[PDB]
Amino acid sequence: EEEEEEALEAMQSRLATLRS
Amino acid sequence: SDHGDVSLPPEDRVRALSQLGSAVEVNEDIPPRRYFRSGVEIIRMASIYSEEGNIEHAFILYNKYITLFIEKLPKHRDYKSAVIPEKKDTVKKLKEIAFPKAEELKAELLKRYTKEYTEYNEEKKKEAEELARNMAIQ
Repeated sequence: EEEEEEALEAMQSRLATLRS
Repeated sequence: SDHGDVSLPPEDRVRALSQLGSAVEVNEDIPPRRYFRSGVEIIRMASIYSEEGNIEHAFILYNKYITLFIEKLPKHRDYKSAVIPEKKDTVKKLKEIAFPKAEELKAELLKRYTKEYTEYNEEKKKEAEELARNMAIQ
């Protein structure tokens, strides 16, 4: 659960890159 | 539309699509779990759009899926409260499917659009040069 939230949070920068 | 205009730089056309994907709104009166359950069908539909050659709609829809599970849904009033058995498989799907597919579609869209942009600009240049020559003649 912590590890899932943490995985989602780690993908924020990747979403930023996707939107670039 | 920005994304449809061949005269527009390929990067702006692609950004218009990912912007449309980002626009997805979370209804606070829908339980977060329903969003997780819907993920399976969203993925299926995005795959179908891609296979149809509708890469713009596939790209938009993967962006929506990603925007939802990454950005918007964690901000849902009931999110932190919710017990979501599907969350683990959703993380796995984001990594396995949604991100790499959307990234691959982004590259494909950039490549197609660049071809269109190049060819268009070449045609328009020749036409503009012709007009410039004729305005000199007169």
